[PDB]
Amino acid sequence: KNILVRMVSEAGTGFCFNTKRNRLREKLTLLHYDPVVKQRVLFVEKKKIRSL
Amino acid sequence: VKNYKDLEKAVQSFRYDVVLKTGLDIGRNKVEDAFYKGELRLNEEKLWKKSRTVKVGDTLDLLITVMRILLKKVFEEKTESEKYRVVLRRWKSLKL
Amino acid sequence: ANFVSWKSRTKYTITPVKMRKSGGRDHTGRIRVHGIGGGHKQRYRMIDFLRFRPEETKSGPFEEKVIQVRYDPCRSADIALVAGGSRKRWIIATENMQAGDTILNSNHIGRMAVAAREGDAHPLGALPVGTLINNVESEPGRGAQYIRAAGTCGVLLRKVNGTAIIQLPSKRQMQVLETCVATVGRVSNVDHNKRVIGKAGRNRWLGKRPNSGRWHRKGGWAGRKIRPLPPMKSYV
Amino acid sequence: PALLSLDENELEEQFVKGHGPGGQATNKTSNCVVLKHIPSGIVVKCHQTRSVDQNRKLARKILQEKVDVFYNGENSPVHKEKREAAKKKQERKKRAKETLEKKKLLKELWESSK
Amino acid sequence: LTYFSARKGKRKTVKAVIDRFLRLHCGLWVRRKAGYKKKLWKKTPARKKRLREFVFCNKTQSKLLDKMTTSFWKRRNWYVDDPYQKYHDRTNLKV
RNA sequence: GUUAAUGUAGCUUAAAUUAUCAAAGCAAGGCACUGAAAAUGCCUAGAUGAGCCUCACAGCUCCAUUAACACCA
RNA sequence: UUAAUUUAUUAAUGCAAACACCUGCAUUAAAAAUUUCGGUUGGGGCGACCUCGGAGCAGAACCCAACCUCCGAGCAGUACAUGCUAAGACUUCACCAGUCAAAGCGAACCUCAAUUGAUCCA
RNA sequence: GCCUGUUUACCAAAAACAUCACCUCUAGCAUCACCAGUAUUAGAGGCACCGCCUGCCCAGUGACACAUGUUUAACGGCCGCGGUACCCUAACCGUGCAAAGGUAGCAUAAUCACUUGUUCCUUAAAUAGGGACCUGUAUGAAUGGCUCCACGAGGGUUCAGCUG
Ligand SMILES: [Mg+2]
Ligand SMILES: [Mg+2]
Ligand SMILES: [Mg+2]
Ligand SMILES: [Mg+2]
Ligand SMILES: [Mg+2]
Ligand SMILES: [Mg+2]
Ligand SMILES: [Mg+2]
Ligand SMILES: [Mg+2]
Ligand SMILES: [Mg+2]
Ligand SMILES: [Mg+2]
Ligand SMILES: [Mg+2]
Ligand SMILES: [Mg+2]
Repeated sequence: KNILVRMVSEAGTGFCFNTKRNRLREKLTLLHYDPVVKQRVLFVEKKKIRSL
Repeated sequence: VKNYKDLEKAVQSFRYDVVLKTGLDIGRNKVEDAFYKGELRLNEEKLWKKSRTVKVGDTLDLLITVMRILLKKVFEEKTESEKYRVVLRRWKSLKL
Repeated sequence: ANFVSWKSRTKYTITPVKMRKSGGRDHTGRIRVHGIGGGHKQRYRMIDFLRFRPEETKSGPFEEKVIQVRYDPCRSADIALVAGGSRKRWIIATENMQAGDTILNSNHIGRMAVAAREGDAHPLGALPVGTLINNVESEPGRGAQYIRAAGTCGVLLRKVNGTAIIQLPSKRQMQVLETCVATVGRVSNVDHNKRVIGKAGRNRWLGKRPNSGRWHRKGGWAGRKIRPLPPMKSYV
Repeated sequence: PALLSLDENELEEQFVKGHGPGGQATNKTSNCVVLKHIPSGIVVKCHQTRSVDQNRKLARKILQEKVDVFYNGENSPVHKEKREAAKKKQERKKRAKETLEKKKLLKELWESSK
Repeated sequence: LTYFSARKGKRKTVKAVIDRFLRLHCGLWVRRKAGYKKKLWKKTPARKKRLREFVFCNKTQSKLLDKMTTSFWKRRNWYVDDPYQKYHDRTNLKV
């Protein structure tokens, strides 16, 4: 039903965080707090870790 | 056009008894006497064994000169363990 | 163990050699074959299966003179004492062999065949097609190993480019050379198949112990195996 | 075709040990009923369970088949479904004839094909 | 554990203890929390903080790990640039 | 005895909500007339009785129905 | 044995190597080898059951059994600061786990009773 | 159970095992078993003389052949559901499922239960014995089926005798 994706940052790279989304609706793109640059950066998903 | 109907019957197991009458809707009871009377031919042959299996395109008979019951599907879901819901032809049309 | 095999005599004699039963047992004292043991005592009469062999300072074909046709304990066919020149030897009798027969053992592959009589030894090159043979060799000079059991015969099916073809009693074709010698006629003691052991005692007189009582379930090996006849075995 | 009933009375139920097909439990157990009919002479035993709550309620079910033959005879619901369910065995061995006759008509026509 | 060994006759250490626990010299045993890196997608940020904490042990847990190590691991270690050098002393205690 | 399964139009399976077409029976509709091919309708208390919502669905009240365990001393 | 683990073993095939046998490696056989045959249970088997939560028993701090009585759970939804740190407490009668949390930093102008799985390892 | 034989030495001698006979399978061959043998032979098995016979089934598992086939005297298996049959009698018709649906024979048997089946003989009286009938819903054909001759320290029944 749901999917545990990994969301890779764009600026201040290397910072990943895992969130959940539906299997069917499109890839995620979120505005999430990046502590590397201490800002809010766009985060774009890259993989699905597990189809829970 | 010539004769085509009778798609999507769930047969129980591929067999020249149930790929017969399911398609020419009768039972197994005349078919077993069609079997024992020279009839119930295969693809222009003679079936002397009424459990010979049936794949895609195997052209049934019974010679009423005939009425064929051609086959093409696999259809691959399951219909409560009569799984083989296969489409199948129907005829009453003559053959040389 | 201390098992020396009795087969130690290195010379041919007419005389009966005292044998030893094996018990079905090896030289290591253990059983290898079950169901053998303890029949009537027998003595061994040594059979010359190289049927055409010249004696010392002789060569070529010879005739032989049957002296007796005699029961043999060690085989199912009965044997023939034949004497030619100045030596005696045991050979195996053909179907209607009597004393006073003159049997020919020849070396001659000719231009034509031989209308060969019932008990006489010839090469398979010297023989018509369809005749019944016995005591076949598989090599020229080898000695008889094939059809020599009782009543058995084999037809000579065809001759090829330097080669004669047999049909064994098991209906299997065997291809040999044309110059290995085999006698005509079937072997003696027909109606060995038509025999009755009658009682369990006459089975144990022939040295045959009873089978085990262990009930064995039959497996996959036990159908009515309708197999192809095995392809021709060639000795060339 | 129901089986005609039997009264709550007139049934001399004795309780004995009976046959014992076991080690020590079945020598000392008065499990066998001897449920009798007082009118007719029909004596029924039961060691069908190791429990009288199914011995006695099944001993009653046997007795109402035996005393049924007494008050009806050979035309009873206890012989109707003996002659109706062995009626089929003449419809099973005659059925099996006509197909072992047509299994030689199709076996001799087999292999006499060329 | 092995109370007397077969070669020298000394006590042995259980090496499964040494690879998980840190003994401070004062007597305490620092450990990690079980599941601190497992299934963090279903844990809360308050619970994920609790799992990332170097946690002291019991009295009978510390007594258990003391019988399981030799006196080499109960020792003054004067390292170069230690992150737990400030924890070997047991300051201001009134028992 | 005890769980356990099962119930389909007149005839066979379906359908995991909403009920089908496949035969048979009403005829008419191509065809000179019969045969399909069509184009109809048609017949299921979904074997019960209550309604929890809104239910062949998800469960007892149920009726018949078949399998299977009721043992050791 | 159609339990798990093996194929050393002989026997076949295959590839190497040597210029068929011997050797090494693979597969497929048979023959075998080693090991186990959970627990609760109004005796054991059979049936059922095993972890978590809510209600009753257990009336009012806490706790409280049952092959005791009745309901559930093995998710979903919304965020995307569901960032980081840190006083003091709670705690399922131990441990492990599990809870709540002021302030502070950075920003802003979680819902739900349970909704679960340690270590080693990959 | 065909027979004579064999067996749990020290609780079972038997209906068990063997056994002639019958069939299936494997093997085309020499110098230590088989064998100084050679397919009418040898080895591995099943069943049990003879007489009369051994029905259907190759889907599975096996084995053999890769002509996806052959094979049951290989492992084994040989169903049911509805329902008109009337001196208790023509499914006389519809079907489901399977590889095939149990044929001949025999039969309450050493054959689940019911079970002391029903009935006749035998007995003063019979849960015993014997002859019949019969679904036997769990009979049945080399897991061999059924007759039958002799034989058995087998297991039941019995006439007459005879005896503490
Ligand atoms: Mg034998
Ligand atoms: Mg035997
Ligand atoms: Mg236990
Ligand atoms: Mg109990
Ligand atoms: Mg506590
Ligand atoms: Mg704060
Ligand atoms: Mg005997
Ligand atoms: Mg002996
Ligand atoms: Mg004894
Ligand atoms: Mg003895
Ligand atoms: Mg026997
Ligand atoms: Mg005797």
